Amino acid sequence: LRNDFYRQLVGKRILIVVNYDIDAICASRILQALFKYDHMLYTVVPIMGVTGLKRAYGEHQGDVKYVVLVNCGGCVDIVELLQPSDDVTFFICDSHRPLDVCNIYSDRQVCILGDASLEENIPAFETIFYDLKQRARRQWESERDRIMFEYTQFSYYGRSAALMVFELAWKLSKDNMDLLWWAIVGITEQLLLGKIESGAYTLELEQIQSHVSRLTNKTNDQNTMSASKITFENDLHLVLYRHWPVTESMRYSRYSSCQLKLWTLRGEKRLHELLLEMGLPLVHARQTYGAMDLVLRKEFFSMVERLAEKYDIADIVYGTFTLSYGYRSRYAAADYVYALLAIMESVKKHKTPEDCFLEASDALSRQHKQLLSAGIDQAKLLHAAVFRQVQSSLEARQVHSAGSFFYYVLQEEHAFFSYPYALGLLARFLLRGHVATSRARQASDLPLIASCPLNASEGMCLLVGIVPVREDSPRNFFGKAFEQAAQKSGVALLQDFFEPAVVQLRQSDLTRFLDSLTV
Amino acid sequence: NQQDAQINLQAVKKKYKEFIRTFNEENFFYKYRDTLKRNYLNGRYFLEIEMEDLVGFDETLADKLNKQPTEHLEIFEEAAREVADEITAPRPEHEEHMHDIQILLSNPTNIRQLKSDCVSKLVKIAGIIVAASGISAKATRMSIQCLSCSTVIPNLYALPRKCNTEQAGRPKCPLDPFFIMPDKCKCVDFQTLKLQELPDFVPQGEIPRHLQLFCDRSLCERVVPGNRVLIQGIYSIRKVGKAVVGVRAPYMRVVGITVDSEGAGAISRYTSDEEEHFRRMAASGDIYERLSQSLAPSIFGSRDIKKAITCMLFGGSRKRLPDGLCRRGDINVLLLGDPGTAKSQLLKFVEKVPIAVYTSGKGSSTDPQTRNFVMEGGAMVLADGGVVCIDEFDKMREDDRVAIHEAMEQQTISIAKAGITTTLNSRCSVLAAANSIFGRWDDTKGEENIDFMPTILSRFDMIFIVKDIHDESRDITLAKHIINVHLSSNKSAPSEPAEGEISLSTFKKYIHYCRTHCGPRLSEAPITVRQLEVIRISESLAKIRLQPFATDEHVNEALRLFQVSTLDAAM
Amino acid sequence: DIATIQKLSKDPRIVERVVASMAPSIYGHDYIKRALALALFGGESKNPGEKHKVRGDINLLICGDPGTAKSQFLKYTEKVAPRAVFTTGQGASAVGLYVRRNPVSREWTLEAGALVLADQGVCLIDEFDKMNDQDRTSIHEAMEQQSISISKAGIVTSLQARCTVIAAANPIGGRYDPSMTFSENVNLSEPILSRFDVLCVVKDEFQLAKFVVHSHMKHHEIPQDLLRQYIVYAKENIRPKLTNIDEDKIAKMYAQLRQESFATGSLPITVRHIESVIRMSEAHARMHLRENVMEADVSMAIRMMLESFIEAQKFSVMKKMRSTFQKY
Ligand SMILES: Nc1ncnc2c1ncn2[C@@H]1O[C@H](COP(=O)(O)OP(=O)(O)O)[C@@H](O)[C@H]1O
Ligand SMILES: Nc1ncnc2c1ncn2[C@@H]1O[C@H](COP(=O)(O)OP(=O)(O)O)[C@@H](O)[C@H]1O
Repeated sequence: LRNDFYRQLVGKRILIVVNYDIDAICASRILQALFKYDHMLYTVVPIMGVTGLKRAYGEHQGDVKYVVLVNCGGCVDIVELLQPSDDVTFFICDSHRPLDVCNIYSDRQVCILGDASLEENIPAFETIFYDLKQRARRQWESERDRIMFEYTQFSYYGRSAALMVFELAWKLSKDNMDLLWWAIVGITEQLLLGKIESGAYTLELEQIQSHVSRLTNKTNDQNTMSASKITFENDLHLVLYRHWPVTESMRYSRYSSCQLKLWTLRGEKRLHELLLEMGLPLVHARQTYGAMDLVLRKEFFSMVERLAEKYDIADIVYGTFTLSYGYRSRYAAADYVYALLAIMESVKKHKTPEDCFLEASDALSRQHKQLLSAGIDQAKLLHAAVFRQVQSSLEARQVHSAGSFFYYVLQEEHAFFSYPYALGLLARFLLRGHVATSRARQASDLPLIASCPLNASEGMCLLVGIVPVREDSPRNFFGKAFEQAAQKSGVALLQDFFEPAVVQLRQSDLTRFLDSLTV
Repeated sequence: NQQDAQINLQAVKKKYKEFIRTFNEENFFYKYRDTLKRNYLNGRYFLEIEMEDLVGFDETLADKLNKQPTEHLEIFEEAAREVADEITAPRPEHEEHMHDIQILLSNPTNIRQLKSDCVSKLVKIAGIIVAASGISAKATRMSIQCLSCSTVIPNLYALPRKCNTEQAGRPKCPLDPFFIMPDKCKCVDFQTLKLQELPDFVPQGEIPRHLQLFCDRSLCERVVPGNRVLIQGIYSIRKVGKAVVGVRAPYMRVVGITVDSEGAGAISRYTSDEEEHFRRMAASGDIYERLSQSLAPSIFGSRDIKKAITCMLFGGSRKRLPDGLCRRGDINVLLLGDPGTAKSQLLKFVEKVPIAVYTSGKGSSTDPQTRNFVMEGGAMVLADGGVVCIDEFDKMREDDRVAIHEAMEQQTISIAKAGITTTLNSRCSVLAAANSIFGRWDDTKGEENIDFMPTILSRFDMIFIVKDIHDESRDITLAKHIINVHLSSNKSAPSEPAEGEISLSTFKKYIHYCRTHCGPRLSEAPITVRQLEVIRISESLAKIRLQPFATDEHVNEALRLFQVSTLDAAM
Repeated sequence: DIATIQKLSKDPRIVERVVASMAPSIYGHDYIKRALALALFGGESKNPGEKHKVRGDINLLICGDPGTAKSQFLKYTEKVAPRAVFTTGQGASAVGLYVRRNPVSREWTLEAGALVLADQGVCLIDEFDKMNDQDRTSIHEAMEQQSISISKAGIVTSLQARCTVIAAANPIGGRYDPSMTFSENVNLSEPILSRFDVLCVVKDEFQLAKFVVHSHMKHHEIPQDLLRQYIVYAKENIRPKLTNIDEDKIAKMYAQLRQESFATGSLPITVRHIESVIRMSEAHARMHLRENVMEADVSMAIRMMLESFIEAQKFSVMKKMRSTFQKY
């Protein structure tokens, strides 16, 4: 509840828009507007790491007390870090979810937007910030069965960033259909069960539906061009259906690749033998869907929904949205998020990251739409430069087992991969390839680790983490796992990024780090 | 007006016209509508469109349109005129008369993919232009005395039995008293265009096939050979049938080509920050000897003597006189020596660094259609402002060695195959390259390198010889100037970092300003008659220091470069 | 049927294994077994930046004798190669090997050059020295500037040259010249020979007779029905490059042997005399799928230069022997 707090927001302020995410601009551009709505001038932040926290804020030692927190909170007993707080209020809407109870109380300088049916963490203040010696430790450890089961076993993230702001705002006589699209941006940002879980997706089939299947404020005369409100249909999050031909999906898609084995040949013969059953032509299977003839393009999903029932891929039907403005197009919300990462370009100007952040935040406007096309372009070639290591690897087998996980190392960087999060993708593309498919799953379901050649930043062995698949919701030990060798030895380690699952070693102090970390 | 489907009218009736009048979003800019206005800035009489905006309206015309565009694009013509002619005046008070128009459309394909199935159909492919004809003729209508009706035509028969010199009583007039009367006629253009397939789609073990094309009105005078095209046309016909049974007609026509902009070459046919780039380097008086390590921007040679190029590319000045002569503004320079010195690849680069052609000897060098004898010409083609540098003078036939004597010392050109006299000339020049007899041991002695004439050594200037001189000190260096120069094949980028030894394209336009301003001059002021007759290089330095003027002996810097040459013919 | 190649055909023992099956006619002249073990085995683009496309051609010949095998010289490779184009030389060679850009109108036919057909193939030749110079103009600059020039016709066109040159010529004025120079052993030109790469020579002074009669009594190792696709792999797969390993040594091979072997027949030493080497020193890894290059493949390449070259110089013949057999 901020119906009482929001109305305090008239004085000076800052709108931090926190460390790297799509969630940021989605849940802020709304309010970079709303500030001039209340006749408030706005002020924003490029953040890349907790690095950025006080090298930016320390430049601003004031008392501007209407303050944001997103994507952080798993940081410090935040007065102990943000000590220049005397009564300076903060406002949190963070997704960096599992927070310590040091940070809520002293309940002047924070606001608790936390309410859940999980009441399991109460005496942590009655244990840590309160703690004869023997029994104190008896409590300490026998309840750290639960407490250290928090914050020393795994980590995860929660819910939206401005769906709260939607919940505030649909009451305030605001129906920014565009901003509902922005909400969907934030949805498939990380609520995609392909990335991080919803589960209740199947019951948000009602939620925003009931928001807008309610609402057609022009229920009788809605046949105009601009800003026609959006419409629900059961659709895909297969890779980039729209502007490239079917065969590009049928190649560059994982949920084929995990179930159909496409990088090899029998994938292709088998594919053809299904395009028989669809009876689509081959030219027509190699022109952009928007480019093809029509009745095939029209009748596509009508057949594909049903007579894909039988062929090892059960989970291609999803629930999604898609729209245009006028007559140039029909965009799709899922045909955007893979464009989003395209300006996340890690060039060696020092200008690129922040100014590309400004560019992206300039992007989600209807007025600013030219540039997005170039992003789509880049994404396609990225998706096909994936292969630039896949078959060379999965057939050469760079794979390392290395005990009770699987082990990978790349040893040469890509300008493609200076931007880091490729390191998550290729893992999630290829463990399928051999380590899942040429075997039973018994050697398949373990997570994986991925070196990161830093050919540009002097050599620092960047990393990200991975789960086993088909049991995803069981949170990542990697939230902790890599503290192991850090805790056993510790070796030039940083946790400079917002995220737990991210680290930075030295170029050549990584193997003994492993042999420590093997366990 | 069979309005169930395939109607004769709907398009021009209300539809395509109204699509035009619906192509409308605010700012009051989103128009397919004011386009032609700014076409009417001149009377261009055309307009461009898409193939994926109709789809922004419907899914019903896209399939109906692409099938029979031989009809639809003239429906669109009629819509165009009957809409646009509204615009000459709001109400009836301005019109000279209307006129005619054009409409222009916009996934590629190839030539070995399109056949009997792909007929009466519109296509996107891409190729490479070859050559094509001129601009002749075609009309739409005219009439005849006999009936005097505008001879309506379906396609861009011959008045059957009705005569119409007829209703005069009885007296009849069968079998066509039809003298076609073109003074009543209309009029169109033609070119008959042409393509070659890619260099990527198996012309190797097979033959490269191709086909012919066909244009109409304003799209000629647009395209010349050595270009790269994308297109949309029609697969259509010209013959009839049922030729051991029925072999027949290939061609296409045009609708709306889209050509290429290939990168950085084509400042050829169709800034001042770059002038700031130009001039602040010449503000430095350090170009004469600085760019003596630039013309070979990445490898060794001519080093202390490359300064003598500063005069030639800018040249001297074609300083005409009141009297007869048009002086030798063109002036020539030489090289000669053995192979291995990178002498093959150096001049290979020089074509990359103004305009010319480069090989040596017999390889430039002294139709079955519409009965006209073509003659593509001589050697001023790419060299009249362009100049050349070539090997194999004596290594060449002596039939095509008169021309050099006419070309070069004077451009005394003429023609005598048929009976007419090309009185051609040029501002052109050459360099010579060599693998003739015995090099440095020859050059000091007398005069037999060329085994026929003493003339040569006539109207040429600096004699700078190519050698592989034994120098044990420089042996290891050019033993090491050669590996990674070759190996990794890597010398691309870091030559451009130099101060002014850089940026080949910038250099190209540096020069094509530098000489290209006016005919600057000099000031007041062993020294023989021919060496002298270098006076033209007295003129040079005012383009080199970019002066108006200079005196004799500061520019006898070149004499320090030429006295190097004089040791060849010292005595 | 892949169990042979990946285990057997990438060793340097293959210059016996392949040489076991290289020229199944007689034992003779074990050099060219090594040579043809290299000869179909190269081709490379590596066009540099800003300069041009540089070089990927091979260029070979031997001077034979009437009675040698300079006719029966080249047969076996006709069937096998990925590309092969054969022509016996003049006697019936034409100039078609005159294009005004006058496309071949109906029932009018005029022809043009076969060099682009089997671009990245070869010209298999006897009577090379017999052909006509105006054809030689086309034949030359393919090998020099990777292009050739149609001469002052309607078009001055070219013809693409990513390809290789081989031949089987005959001597000049007789049979064979001694270690006396080779321009006079057979009368080619020099500036055509400037672009030439590989050599070997066949004379004979005094097993075989029992062989020949056994072979005349035919009353009636590599597999034969694949052996192309390995050479495809050698022409396909493995392609490393490197910096100067120790080839700075050649500043001596340049300077010393320019000047120790100074004045008998000792010009023909160049960087193109080792650009020739560069084309095939790499190719040892085309054979072996090495992915790198050491002085191992160097010394064997020098064993080819060491052996081909010594015949092309005056009968002061030891000039190669002490000077380079240490590098054997
Ligand atoms: N100083 C040098 N710097 C770079 N390359 C050189 C040098 N000297 C010789 N070369 C080599 O010589 C080759 C060109 O030889 P070339 O001039 O064609 O001989 P010829 O004139 O007999 O045909 C080039 O490929 C180049 O690698
Ligand atoms: N070293 C050799 N190895 C195998 N056969 C040889 C050899 N030397 C000569 N011959 C014989 O020479 C014959 C071919 O002679 P040939 O090549 O036709 O002479 P020419 O080349 O002048 O026509 C063959 O039948 C072959 O048996």
